[PDB]
Amino acid sequence: VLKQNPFWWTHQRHDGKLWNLNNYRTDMIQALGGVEGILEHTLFKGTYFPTWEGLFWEKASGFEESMKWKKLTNAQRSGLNQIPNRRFTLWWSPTINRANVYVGFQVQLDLTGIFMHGKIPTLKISLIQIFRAHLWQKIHESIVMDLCQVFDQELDALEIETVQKETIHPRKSYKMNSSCADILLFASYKWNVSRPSLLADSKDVMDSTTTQKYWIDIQLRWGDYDSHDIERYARAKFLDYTTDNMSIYPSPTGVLIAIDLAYNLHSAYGNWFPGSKPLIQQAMAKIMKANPALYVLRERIRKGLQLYSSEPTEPYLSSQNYGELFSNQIIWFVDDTNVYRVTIHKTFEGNLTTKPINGAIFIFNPRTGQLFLKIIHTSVWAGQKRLGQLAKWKTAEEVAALIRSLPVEEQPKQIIVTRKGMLDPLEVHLLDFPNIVIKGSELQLPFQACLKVEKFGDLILKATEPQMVLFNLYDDWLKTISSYTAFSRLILILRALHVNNDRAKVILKPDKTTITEPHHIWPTLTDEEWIKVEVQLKDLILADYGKKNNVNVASLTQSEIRDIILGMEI
Amino acid sequence: KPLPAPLDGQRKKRGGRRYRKMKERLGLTEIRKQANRMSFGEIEEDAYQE
Amino acid sequence: SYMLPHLHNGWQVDQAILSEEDRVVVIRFGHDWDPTCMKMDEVLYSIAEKVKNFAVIYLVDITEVPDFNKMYELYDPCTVMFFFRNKHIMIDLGTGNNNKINWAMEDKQEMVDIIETVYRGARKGRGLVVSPKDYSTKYRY
Amino acid sequence: QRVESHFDLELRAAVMHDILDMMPEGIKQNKARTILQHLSEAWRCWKANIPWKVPGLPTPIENMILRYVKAKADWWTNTAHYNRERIRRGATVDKTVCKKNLGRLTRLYLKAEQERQHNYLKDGPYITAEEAVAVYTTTVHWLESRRFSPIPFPPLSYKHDTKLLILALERLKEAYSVKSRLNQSQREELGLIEQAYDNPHEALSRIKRHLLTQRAFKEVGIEFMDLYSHLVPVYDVEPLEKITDAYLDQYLWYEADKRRLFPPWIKPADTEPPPLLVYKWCQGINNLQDVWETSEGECNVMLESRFEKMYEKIDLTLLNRLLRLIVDHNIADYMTAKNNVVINYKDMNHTNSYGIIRGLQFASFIVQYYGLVMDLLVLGLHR
Amino acid sequence: VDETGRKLTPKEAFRQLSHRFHGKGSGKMKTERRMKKLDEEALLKKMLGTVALLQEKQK
Amino acid sequence: EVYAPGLDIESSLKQLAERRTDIFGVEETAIGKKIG
Amino acid sequence: FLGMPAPLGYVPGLGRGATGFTTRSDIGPAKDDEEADAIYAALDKRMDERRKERREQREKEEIEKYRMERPKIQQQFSDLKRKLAEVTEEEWLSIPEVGGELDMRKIGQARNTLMDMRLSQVSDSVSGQTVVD
RNA sequence: AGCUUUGCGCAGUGGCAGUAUCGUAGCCAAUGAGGUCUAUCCGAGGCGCGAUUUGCUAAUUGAAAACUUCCCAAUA
RNA sequence: AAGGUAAGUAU
RNA sequence: UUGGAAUACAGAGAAGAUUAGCAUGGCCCCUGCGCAAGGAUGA
Repeated sequence: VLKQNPFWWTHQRHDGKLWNLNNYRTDMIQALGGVEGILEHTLFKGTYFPTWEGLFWEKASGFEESMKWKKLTNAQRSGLNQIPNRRFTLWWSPTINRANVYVGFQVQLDLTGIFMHGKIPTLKISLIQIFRAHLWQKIHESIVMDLCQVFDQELDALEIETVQKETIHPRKSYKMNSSCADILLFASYKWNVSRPSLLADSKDVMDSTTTQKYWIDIQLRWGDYDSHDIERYARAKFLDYTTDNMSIYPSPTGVLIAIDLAYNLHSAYGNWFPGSKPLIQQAMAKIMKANPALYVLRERIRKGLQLYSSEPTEPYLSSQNYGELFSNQIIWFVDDTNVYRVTIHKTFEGNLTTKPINGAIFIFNPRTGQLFLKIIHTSVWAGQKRLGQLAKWKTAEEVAALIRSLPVEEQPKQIIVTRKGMLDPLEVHLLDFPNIVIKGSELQLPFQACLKVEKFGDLILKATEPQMVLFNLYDDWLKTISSYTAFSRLILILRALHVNNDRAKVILKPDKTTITEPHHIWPTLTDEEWIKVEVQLKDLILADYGKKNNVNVASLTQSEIRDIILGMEI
Repeated sequence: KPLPAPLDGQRKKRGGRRYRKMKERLGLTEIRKQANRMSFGEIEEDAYQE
Repeated sequence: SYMLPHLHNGWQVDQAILSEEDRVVVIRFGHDWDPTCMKMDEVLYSIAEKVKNFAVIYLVDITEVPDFNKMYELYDPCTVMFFFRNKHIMIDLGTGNNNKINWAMEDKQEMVDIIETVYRGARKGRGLVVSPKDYSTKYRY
Repeated sequence: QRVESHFDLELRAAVMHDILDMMPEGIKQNKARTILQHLSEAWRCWKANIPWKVPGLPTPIENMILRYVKAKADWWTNTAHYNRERIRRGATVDKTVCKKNLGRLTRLYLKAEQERQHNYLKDGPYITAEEAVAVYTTTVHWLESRRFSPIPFPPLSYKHDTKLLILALERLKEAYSVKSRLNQSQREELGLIEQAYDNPHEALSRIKRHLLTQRAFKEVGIEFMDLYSHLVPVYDVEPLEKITDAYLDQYLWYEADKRRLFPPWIKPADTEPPPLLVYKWCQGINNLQDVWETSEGECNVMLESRFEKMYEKIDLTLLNRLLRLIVDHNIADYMTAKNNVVINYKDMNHTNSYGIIRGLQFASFIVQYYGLVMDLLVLGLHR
Repeated sequence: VDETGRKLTPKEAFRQLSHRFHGKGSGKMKTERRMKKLDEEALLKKMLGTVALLQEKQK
Repeated sequence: EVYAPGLDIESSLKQLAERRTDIFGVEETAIGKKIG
Repeated sequence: FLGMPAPLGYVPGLGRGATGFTTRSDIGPAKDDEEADAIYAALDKRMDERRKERREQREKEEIEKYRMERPKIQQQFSDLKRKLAEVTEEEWLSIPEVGGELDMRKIGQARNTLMDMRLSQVSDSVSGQTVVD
């Protein structure tokens, strides 16, 4: 091998991992100050989501795939390789842009309020990407507009006569000193204000001063690993700005608010309106929770640092979904085994001919009032020496093709397929349609009814045509008044057919059985009379439950039987 | 044999089925399956498992 | 052996730089008899064949053309000014003077990458561009 | 960094000026530039160590070119070894400078090995007459005392024949399986490995056919890794030849272990890692009866050394004879023929006849066996 | 609150912010695409198999 | 071609020899010596 | 545009329309004056003449000593360039622009044959000698 | 008169179309390309080089994804 | 000392 | 619908991007059109 092998003393997986290095990671992380202590200087607090666990960090981004595919040049290769460095250096911005670290002349960006010590090209370029298009002015305008709207909404109890804003200079958003006041509020006659303090305080003596005006200032600041003390910063900034000749405030009484973007921490300091202090605290919390520009900045940070939001858990359960199936706008289910089903011959001496039957997946959609018959050629469905995994891979392409042909609105909003193993390739196929979603189906539709039914069994042979076919819904569903219970009536007969096809036909009423219409593959149902026939079909499952399971036939509850009919149990 | 001039990349004027066939034939479909995402929590492997 | 084109007259270099179209004009100021400048000229000669399509190298002598010595502060050997598109580009490579490369490149491939990055930046229209390899350190260790 | 560049520029400029003095630039202008081309050609003709003859050029011009190239080669070798000494001493060097020094050292070593092989061919094998015969007699007497059945040709039926192929496929895959990407040659090797894994019987039949029929191999490339104190060789062989040699080495190792063909005292043993080997060595030293009281009336000597002439000081006739005495003659002949192949480089190719390709998959077995030969010779039959 | 009064997504809110800030909105083609998307969403909220079933009824 | 013609190359080599007297001229005066 | 004359009457710096690359102050320069410069240069030369002769003599001696150890580059082929002009005119004109001792291996072959014969003869004593087929 | 064999170009469907293919102003040519099976021999080009049309339309990111008037005081 | 000039656009 | 207001500008890509589908072309099976042409049968 042209590369040096440090582990030439012994081979891995041959002499075993002699050195146990597991406690070292825990000892190092806890001795550094714990997980929270380490993350305190890593811009983690800059993301509102509490992704302490379950967060995904993208080691390789889409640009990496593009560079790998495009066969980039030397300079392009170096630029692509210099991506992770920029990534974690932005991720380590607080502890790497301190004041004690990298002493020298302070410098701020072109149009923002981030001070950087020492020119760091990676941090500089990352910051100007994150704060592109006057993002600081945009977030300042967003916060001032939110404050104005909140004050106007509750102007009754606050005795607010006028709530306006001055002709703020455009550069006064990121300025070091708030020379121009942000929000002015004039009351009717008088306004009692207490001594300046922080929002954590509780005591108040409004007789300290009486003024007819009030000012509110928003301080957009970027906290470092050592200057992230919002309360101390709020106090110092209020003292400096309020007591200064350069700063011009129309009113001597007011409160200055501060937002640490990197810390994402809200604070305020100064006087308060009578009874507005909890109101202002709640308003600041609510705005900082779902501010538009703040949310955009958080999304920009998440993308730039390649920290993907922790993936949500799909409702793999379907017991509630089965009851709410009619509530879903679009839903469909497809049986993976049906597409890969291969009829097998029988011979005493000759080898069994497990030839493929057809490419149809026996797809169904009770909420859509119809079914999908993705009929394909048997040879196309399963080629020579084709493994089950190969058939599943080809079925995924056809599964996405059916969604591609269908309109986005008509396409199933939730693809509830009980085949969890086949769900992931379907979910991977579902990535071609981001609008649509795929949810696990705890309830399993008895697709074996189509194989058991001769009419659909003949359709399975009739599905040998490579072209797609149209599978009409059962006439029993149309006959039933309730479309929500139409599937349940069909599933109850279908589930008994899967357990016992021959017994199901006897259990099913001949009047309901001989009610087949040209508009439906399966016959109709005589409303309540079918339920009596389906009771025997239910009794067939109950007889199976009574004989096999310890619980008697009568002991099998209808609620459990309905779940068993829909296959809710694993 | 002078090296080609690195002109700025020009995207396909119109994505064709034959162009899509080449994209189907050659692309990053298999690489996209392998997710490079890493959990924030520590993995069970050692520090330098490689 | 310093067979690259050389500007006998100062004004000739001016019009040669002016007579450019979709190409980068690397004017290497200095003297051929200098040893470090000889190494730089050898590196430029090696690069010239590979990147002649868009990169043209046109040497000049400070003694022959001293009028441009004070124009861009030409007071060091091996100086290189990527005067492209009739615009003196800002090539930043971790150095104080981000408009002048005044030392022979260690490897030819590095110079080729630098010149193609300069071409890309000039074609994009930006007057400044950074280098993939910072030269604040010589990687001596 | 200009001194070497300064001298190279001085050489080329002086030669060009001398040519322009001799060549009448007042009459002919273009061809002089083309003259420089031959210069470079001559230079690379010296670097590749390939013949360079240009009958079109005048004889005095050829003499001037020869003088230029001899001066350049002397200076180039001098600066190459000087920079190598600077790097190995501890002086700080740059990446490009280190790569250039490594390339120059590779070229110099390739040349040196070329005249070494030529000198071995002209002067003949250095194994003294009847001396290699005496060594072989001692070896065969020791083997007869051991009285072991020699390894035969690969039988049609084997206990775990497919297992050896699986292990060899895994070993070859481990070279670049974890790598993000593989070269075109590496891609072809991976495809060949996958094909061999898919059809074990066809691959085994092909390997046996190559063993019993094929005796001429392709050009194995030779690169050098710089450990900053020396250059260690790495050899890229043909993927089919590589897999056949891997299976051959695995089969030889299994058959030798199954018949105790190698004594335990050989230091590299799979049972104990090197540190365990050292500690067992110390415990065995302490286990001697007169290990430490000997200082009362005797002495103890501990000698550790290395055979400096192992790679490029062997005669393949003795290897042939010993291997035929230790294994089936066809397999031994194939192994020795693989040890006598053509070595390629960036622009230099030669033939190895005295040396042994360390990159051969079975080179470990032959090196261990020959070291056993020296061990038996030095230690003595009774000992 | 937008013109229709529906609760906008934060992306749409920031889009409105920037459009107000620069003093101008999107282009004509972008507006046509946006209104087409809005019409599609409205049509989807208000909700074709009946026609298919009626056609399949005939042999 | 990119490279200068033969006359320009000869002139450049003559200038280099005249300026750098270390390896050219009657005597080696200095690197930048006008007269060797 | 190499090989073209420069039209006089125009300043190359101003006509091209360039901007002063002020890299750093105190790094560039940025008749009575002529007479003063001459006087100051004369004073500097007078000051420097205190040690010029001995230093020049020592430098010349050192250079002469260095030349004997290793001469100039063109010195190693002065004879060659002296004999270079002996080539005919038609010789370099047709320069292509495109780019006794017996078989010493016989002794090695004889030695190898002798060694092989000796080994084959010694193989007789190998009772357990084996072959393949 | 019907019918059939076959190829080019065009028309239609189907099919493959990154071990898929043409381009060549290069090069060996039915006067014999090029063979390692057949060397009184097979008979087609050999193997380099240059690379993998045009048109419709969606969708995504971004503040803006480019088709020839704003705003202000009051009003008609 | 420094290794810390964003470029662009007409005035 | 009047009238006018309309250092500075803008700012890390805007020297308008990214991704994707269908048809055609080319290739080739079948068939058709145009068309060279021979072969035999029947009244």
